[PDB]
Amino acid sequence: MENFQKVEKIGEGTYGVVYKARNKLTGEVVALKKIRTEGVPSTAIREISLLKELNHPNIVKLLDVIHTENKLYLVFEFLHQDLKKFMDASALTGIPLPLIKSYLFQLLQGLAFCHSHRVLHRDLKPQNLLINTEGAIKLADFGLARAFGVPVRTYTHEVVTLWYRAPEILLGCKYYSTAVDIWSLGCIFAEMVTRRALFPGDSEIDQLFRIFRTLGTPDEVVWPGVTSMPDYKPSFPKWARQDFSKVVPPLDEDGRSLLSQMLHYDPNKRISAKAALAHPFFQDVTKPVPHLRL
Ligand SMILES: NS(=O)(=O)c1ccc(/N=N/c2ccc(O)[nH]c2=O)cc1
Repeated sequence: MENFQKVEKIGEGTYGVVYKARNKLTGEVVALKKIRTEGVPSTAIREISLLKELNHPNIVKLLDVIHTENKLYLVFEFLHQDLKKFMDASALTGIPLPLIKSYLFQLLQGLAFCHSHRVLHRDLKPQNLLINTEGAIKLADFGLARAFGVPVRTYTHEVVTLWYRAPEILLGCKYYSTAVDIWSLGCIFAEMVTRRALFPGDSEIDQLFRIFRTLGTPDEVVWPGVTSMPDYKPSFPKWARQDFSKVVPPLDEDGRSLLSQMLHYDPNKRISAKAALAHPFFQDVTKPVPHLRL
């Protein structure tokens, strides 16, 4: 727009490209998501306008939605750093446990909110988690049931990511449950602790097999109905579940317990965001402030 001076290309955020921008009338600094024709989908505009009504301190605010120039512009609250950059910045030192715990707690509060309004994130990954200097972390760039795709990229371009995808999705499930977000958040939790991605797949089958190698090949005893899922194959290799103490060391037993419940195969056994908030891991949760180099 003329209304907005692009300051800096922030990223390429899962539907298009995101810029840091200043409103030349009001002066406010925002995130501007650009989505590039043929009168695009009224049904997206309603699940999008729905995203606008999400109101919670741990969810990045969608300020406005502007449809123009054969484009869709989403105007979002701006934060100065994402979790991926923060994790890279502290990869030698580690993120201190109280801060990891604070971040996990806030994100569970955010998901508990979304999920109680029947909204799923669908695309949770470090790059979609934004932090500020006050110790806050916020869910950003929510994905849509369809929107513009579901493409195999934000667009065009570059690096689509399977790393945080729940196994029921990889196994061809049609209807997502809130559980898929808990799985992604579990993967992110592991990654904050170990400073390495938990399941860094290079393809959809490699992603699935990396999960099987770690958590064991699922069967009817641990996940009733799995062998009838659309993409399940009897020919999957049978990997034994490897011991969980090897997964996220040196995380304490409270942390390992909670992670284990967030990574249950069966989406019905997987812990809910609200039940997670009650886990003994959060007995001593506080709100540290990060040291941010902006
Ligand atoms: N320099 S950095 O990589 O850590 C980084 C990354 C993203 C960023 N802002 N991104 C946003 C994305 C979506 C949104 O609704 N708001 C944002 O601020 C601001 C900074």
